[PDB]
Amino acid sequence: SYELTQPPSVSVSPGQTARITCSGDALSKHYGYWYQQKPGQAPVLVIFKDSERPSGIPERFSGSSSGTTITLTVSGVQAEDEADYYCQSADSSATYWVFGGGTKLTV
Amino acid sequence: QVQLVESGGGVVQPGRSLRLSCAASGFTFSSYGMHWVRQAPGKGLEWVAVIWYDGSNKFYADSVKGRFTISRDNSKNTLYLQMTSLRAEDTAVYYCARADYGDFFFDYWGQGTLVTVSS
Amino acid sequence: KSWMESEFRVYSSANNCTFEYVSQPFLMDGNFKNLREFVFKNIDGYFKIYSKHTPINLVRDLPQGFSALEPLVDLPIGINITRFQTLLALHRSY
Amino acid sequence: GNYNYLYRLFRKSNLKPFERDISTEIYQAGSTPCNGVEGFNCYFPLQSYG
Ligand SMILES: *[C@@H]1O[C@H](CO[C@@H]2O[C@@H](C)[C@@H](O)[C@@H](O)[C@@H]2O)[C@@H](O[C@@H]2O[C@H](CO)[C@@H](O[C@@H]3O[C@H](CO[C@@H]4O[C@H](CO)[C@@H](O)[C@H](O)[C@@H]4O)[C@@H](O)[C@H](O[C@H]4O[C@H](CO)[C@@H](O)[C@H](O)[C@@H]4O[C@@H]4O[C@H](CO)[C@@H](O)[C@H](O)[C@H]4NC(C)=O)[C@@H]3O[C@@H]3O[C@H](CO)[C@@H](O)[C@H](O)[C@H]3NC(C)=O)[C@H](O)[C@H]2NC(C)=O)[C@H](O)[C@H]1NC(C)=O
Ligand SMILES: *[C@@H]1O[C@H](CO)[C@@H](O[C@@H]2O[C@H](CO)[C@@H](O)[C@H](O)[C@H]2NC(C)=O)[C@H](O)[C@H]1NC(C)=O
Ligand SMILES: *[C@@H]1O[C@H](CO)[C@@H](O)[C@H](O)[C@H]1NC(C)=O
Repeated sequence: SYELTQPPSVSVSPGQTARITCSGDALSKHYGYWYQQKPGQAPVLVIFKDSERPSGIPERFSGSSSGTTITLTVSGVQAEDEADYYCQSADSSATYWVFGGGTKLTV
Repeated sequence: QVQLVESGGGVVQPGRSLRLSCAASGFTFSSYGMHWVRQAPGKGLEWVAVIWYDGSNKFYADSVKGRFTISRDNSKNTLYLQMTSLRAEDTAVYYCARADYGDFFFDYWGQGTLVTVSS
Repeated sequence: KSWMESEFRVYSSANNCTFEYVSQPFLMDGNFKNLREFVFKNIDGYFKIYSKHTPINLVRDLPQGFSALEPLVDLPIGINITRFQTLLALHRSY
Repeated sequence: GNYNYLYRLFRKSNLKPFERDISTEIYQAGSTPCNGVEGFNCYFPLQSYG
């Protein structure tokens, strides 16, 4: 399938974190998910169904996912933010999962 | 918290067979489908393989079709792989991601099992 | 909100396909159980369909009364048919 | 020369009116069963008009 139209690197340091923005036409079909890639190599679920936070999450805002893109759950700049993010969307019904390449968040 | 024990990793010659096992623990094995995601380091993640909660259908990533049969059994509480005749694409970190149908998310990511070939 | 696009997981082998016809839709949408009924008929040459959307009723079983079924289209092909399966549409989990 | 024209030389029974029989399957006459290949009383029934 198609790869998710992602940012490869958002090197960001004001107080506000600028908008990581990943998109695609199958995101219109079913809503997309996000996963980190933490150092130590444990990916975690950070936003699911673009409204609600997981249990044990770092406590932030949520996703909004307006239209074909996803605006997500980021807050102001912390010390854990240099772990990046990965796009995730399922397809319609043929059971495929696409990723993009991952982002890069850098202070 | 419940956890996944994934194993079977190591080095192999390219183009011959290697098995990659993944024990499950703490939850019921007979209600959840398990995925596998491969990732060569330096680039992005990619899902490679999935079956059902009972393995009724064997659905794979579209590039790597036909070469690999994956199987579970509920008594052994593991899922294992078999790598028949690779073309040195498996220099990759292989995870076990628990999936519980919240319209297909990935709940408990594994620790990552390495296969890399000595070519 | 609601587009109703469907995926054909019903066939794989499009081989030697003979006849094509496009018809008008058969189902339309009413609070209670509008029973929709169809008669598949095997006649030599032709296959007739006999349909009714009933009005709204609340019987958990079959209701009583009389329903007159009207002929819609016969199908001039004429093959043997020994079995039947229907087809359903669902966003079912894996 | 015109060998493309073709003809059912066999079936296990008679037909019905208005049917096609496009069954490419080997007819067997005797009781010895014969699947996939030819042999003793095994007939490919699609005779070509020669
Ligand atoms: C839906 O259901 C289908 C029906 O199955 C049933 O239903 C479900 C619910 C489930 O419970 C099933 O368990 C249950 O049985 C089912 O479709 C099945 O898909 C399988 C796909 O792997 C398929 O298995 C293959 O079979 C062929 C032989 O053809 C058939 O054989 C059977 C038995 O003899 C016969 O009944 C049929 O009529 C056919 O003739 C076999 O070659 C396959 O081997 C290849 O695939 C392996 C995948 O990893 C691979 O490792 C092998 O090495 C081999 O790959 C290549 O093979 C060629 C020649 O064989 C080599 O030259 C080449 O070098 C090989 N390598 C490469 C890299 O190319 C496979 O059979 C397996 O073979 C390995 C041998 O290594 C054994 O260890 C396995 O144990 C074998 N497994 C099985 C299951 O046989 C199976 O035949 C299909 N079933 C039917 C009835 O057709 C499936 O579950 C669902 N379908 C979907 C999801 O699409
Ligand atoms: C959301 O869906 C509705 C219908 O489900 C779409 O409405 C279409 O509107 C045009 C113009 O009025 C009609 O010609 C079409 O027949 C309607 N239906 C379909 C299925 O296209 C509407 O455009 C959709 N909105 C978006 C943003 O896609
Ligand atoms: C369709 O039918 C004809 C009848 O002879 C046959 O030759 C042809 O191979 C068939 N096509 C396919 C794709 O099976």
